[PDB]
Amino acid sequence: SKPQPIAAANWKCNGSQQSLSELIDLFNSTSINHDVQCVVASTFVHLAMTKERLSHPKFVIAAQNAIAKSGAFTGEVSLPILKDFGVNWIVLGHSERRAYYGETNEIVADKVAAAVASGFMVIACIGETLQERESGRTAVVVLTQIAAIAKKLKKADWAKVVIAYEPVWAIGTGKVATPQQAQEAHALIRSWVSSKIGADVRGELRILYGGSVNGKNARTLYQQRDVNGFLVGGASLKPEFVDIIKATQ
Amino acid sequence: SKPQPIAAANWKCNGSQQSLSELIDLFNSTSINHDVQCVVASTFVHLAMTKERLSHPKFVIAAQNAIAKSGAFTGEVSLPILKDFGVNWIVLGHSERRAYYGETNEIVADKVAAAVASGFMVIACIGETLQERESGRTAVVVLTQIAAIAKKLKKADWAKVVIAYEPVWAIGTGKVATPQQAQEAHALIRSWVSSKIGADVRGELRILYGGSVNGKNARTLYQQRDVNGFLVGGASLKPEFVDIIKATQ
Repeated sequence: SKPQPIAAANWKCNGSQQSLSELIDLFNSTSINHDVQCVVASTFVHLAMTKERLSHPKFVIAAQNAIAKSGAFTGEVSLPILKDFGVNWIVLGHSERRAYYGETNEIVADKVAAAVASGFMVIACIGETLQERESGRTAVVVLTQIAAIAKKLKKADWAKVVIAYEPVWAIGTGKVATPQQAQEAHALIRSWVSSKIGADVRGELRILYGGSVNGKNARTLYQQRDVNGFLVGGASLKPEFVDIIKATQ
Repeated sequence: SKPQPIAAANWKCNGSQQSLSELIDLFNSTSINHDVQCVVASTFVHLAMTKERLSHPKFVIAAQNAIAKSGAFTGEVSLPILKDFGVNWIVLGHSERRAYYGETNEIVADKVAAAVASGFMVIACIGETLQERESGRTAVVVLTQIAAIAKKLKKADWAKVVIAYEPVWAIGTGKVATPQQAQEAHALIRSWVSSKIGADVRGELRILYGGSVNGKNARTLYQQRDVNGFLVGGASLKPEFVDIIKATQ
């Protein structure tokens, strides 16, 4: 089984022209032998340099966020502007946005709905916090966030949705997630889809692992039955991201 | 009296490549005979096109927002990245950000503090809502927001600060601000500075009018003793912004 993997680089709020251009040069020089989709999410500022400079055909570029429509939202970027600029991929509802920037399950679901409508391929992020994990509410929690999103789509739309699982309870808390844990959460998501949506959609759905991934652990994680790739944080600003790509064969 | 005026275009969350490039062509062709500083605040996405394409030496480009430092803030842009990209001007604490995006007087003051430190010229926005205006709390309100900002600076820093007054109570409420009202609020700000900070700083401080400005009302507003220019919303995406510039002679 297993659909086409995705290796997504999330740069977050990092980067300089010099540093980003060297990393891009690196990517452009990298031989990618299997069928993987590679995704580079840069700051809005860096989207133009990235777009001009990144030439390897296995890479696409993405935005890390947007609001649904244009207008009187000083400092924001809307979906129309991105589309006009030629960006078709977007990350939405990342935990850092849910924690710091006010995004609720319904705001994230609305964004997802809008992007999909405008024809974006969407990487949609879910996951439970330490408190949730501790009280045994992983299933509930994850399932509630996925259902919020699913309430606003139609079966054909799932075609342009990728799910990232974020083990937020393992992110800066001192807890460590293991590949078996990663696989349980992914299998739990996968089943829910097959049931509510359809085994068809379910078998073709990509579920990315959005916890701590590096060149050392990447391969083992990938070896998990329900892991279709990664949404990579810090290792994605380093030459080791190449290794993470290679781990998807 | 009167220092050098500023005519700032705030594009907010608008723009397309085609539309923005035609407007830029327009600006590049415009004869500006007096000493004015013109500022164009585009979405982060459009900063690179703007930077390449805008050539008139009386224009600078600005960002509409940022956070103080780089890191794990998916979807945000920090001050370091902007500076690296060559952007030295920034708008901070716009009412739309205060209303929708959670920005308090202290968050805005912290951003202002950070920008200034990194050497930005800062357009800092203040103003009272309809409720505040109605209960006669204009002075209090405005003075409280300006003091929050002032708590974090030093006298030399004021050198790189521009104050925009936003009559938020006149923004989409059905209320209309008149040039006398604009002038009262500006004079009230100006006095406070002369007192707390120094008549020196006060005489050289630019206070922009951030309400509804167009080619028709621009000139009358400018004619006010304490109005040093405008932070223009919707008319700034139109050919009439040229007229608003001309009104500053």
